[PDB]
Amino acid sequence: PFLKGLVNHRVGVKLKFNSTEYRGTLVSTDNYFNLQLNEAEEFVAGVSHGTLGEIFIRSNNVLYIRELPN
Amino acid sequence: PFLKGLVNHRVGVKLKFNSTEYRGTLVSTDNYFNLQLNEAEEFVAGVSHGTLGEIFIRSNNVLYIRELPN
Amino acid sequence: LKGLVNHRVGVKLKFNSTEYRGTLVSTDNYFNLQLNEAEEFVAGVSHGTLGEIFIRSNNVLYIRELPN
Amino acid sequence: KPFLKGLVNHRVGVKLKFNSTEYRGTLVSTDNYFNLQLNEAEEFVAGVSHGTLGEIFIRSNNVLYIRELPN
Amino acid sequence: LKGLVNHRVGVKLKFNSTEYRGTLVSTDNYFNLQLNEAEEFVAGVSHGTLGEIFIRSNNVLYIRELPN
Amino acid sequence: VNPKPFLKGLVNHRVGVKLKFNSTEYRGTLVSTDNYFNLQLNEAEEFVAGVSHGTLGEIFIRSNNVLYIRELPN
Amino acid sequence: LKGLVNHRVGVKLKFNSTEYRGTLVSTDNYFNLQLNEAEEFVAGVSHGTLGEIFIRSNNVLYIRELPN
Repeated sequence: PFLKGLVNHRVGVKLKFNSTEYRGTLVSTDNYFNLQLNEAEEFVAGVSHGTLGEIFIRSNNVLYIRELPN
Repeated sequence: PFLKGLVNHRVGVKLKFNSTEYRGTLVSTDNYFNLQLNEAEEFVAGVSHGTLGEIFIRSNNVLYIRELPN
Repeated sequence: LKGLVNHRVGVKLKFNSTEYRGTLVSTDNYFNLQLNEAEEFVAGVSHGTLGEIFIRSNNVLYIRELPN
Repeated sequence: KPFLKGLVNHRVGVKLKFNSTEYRGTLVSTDNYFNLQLNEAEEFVAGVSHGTLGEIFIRSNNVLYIRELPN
Repeated sequence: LKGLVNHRVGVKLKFNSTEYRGTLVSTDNYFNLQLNEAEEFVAGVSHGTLGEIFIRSNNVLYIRELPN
Repeated sequence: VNPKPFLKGLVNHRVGVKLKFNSTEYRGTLVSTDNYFNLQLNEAEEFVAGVSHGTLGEIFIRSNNVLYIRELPN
Repeated sequence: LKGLVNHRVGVKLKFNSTEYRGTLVSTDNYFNLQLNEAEEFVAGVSHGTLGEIFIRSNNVLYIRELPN
């Protein structure tokens, strides 16, 4: 259970392009890396550009995912 | 599935190359992320650029999908 | 997607404000599609009539139903 | 199950994503993959002939679309 | 590849001379890997420490083992 | 019993493998292949603008980068 | 591809005109390869020695055996 380990945890989704990162609670996923983020907050350069709701992010745009410091 | 949850909801599909977002009622979908929108309205930088009928969007172009709130 | 066959549609190419309009003869899950009486549209101006075309998904952004 | 099959032995135009290049020829064979064989191939750039290539085998990816060339 | 599990490796992305270093926790044929105590390196300068990161193959150029 | 190599005929023939980017062509003998368009070229000569840029031995090419393959001469 | 295992090969990337030279330890049917004693060559010049590297298929242009 590689990716499932992060469910119900607060993570940072970083994209390949720009320095953009979505931070939120990782609702659901799938091997495909397609993921579901709740209470997602958009971060640019480490600055908040708002809160998006529940977003479904597609794998292809993802560089990597991290667990947000408790 | 993953996106079956949003069916019949008003959602925003955000593309990966421009500040464009298509808004509408997600009629149907599939794992491949390929979605059909109803009452689609194109949004550029947050500005309506008019209305397309029923559109079918190809996953590949999709950055993420959120649920529209009002 | 089959809900549009023999309907007048527009196939929007991702890369440049180019959209092919015609009737959607046939398709398949793959988003590869066959268009009839294709008309290529640049920034919404016609650039002539292509015959029947068989287009490749990958180049497609979206497909919409052309009116009335 | 074959897709385009209906153009085999037809005079068609294979247009590429980048460069207004068009490879015109007859189609030997094609498979669901859109990878296709072309006979008596003539490269076209902007509507101009830039020569003739033998028989070519094209890779789907670089293909925007295919059309039937007017009899 | 599983030869590197519990190994200090370095992940080099395709774009931009950015390498992620840390211990290779787990992986799979898909090249999608987990990295523990990752440290972002840019042009071979530490840009910080990411906690545990899960990387997507497609961004990866190559992986190497960090020297003893 | 259902699928086979659609490029079978060119094996051991003098071909030209053209890439998507540049105007680089790799000419050689088509050693082997596979539906995947992944091919083994023997006596591979790098061509740029129809100009030789030396010779590469046996090369193993990847389909992705390949625009099209053609048959070189009699 | 297996015909190169334990051979000295040079791997060519699509983007920089820079090649990875080394012993081809392993490879699977995905074009991903493990290279031992990798040396990185830029426009024909050596820019250093990487240890063991596992290279991802997508980045590769082509593979050749070496006149050593």
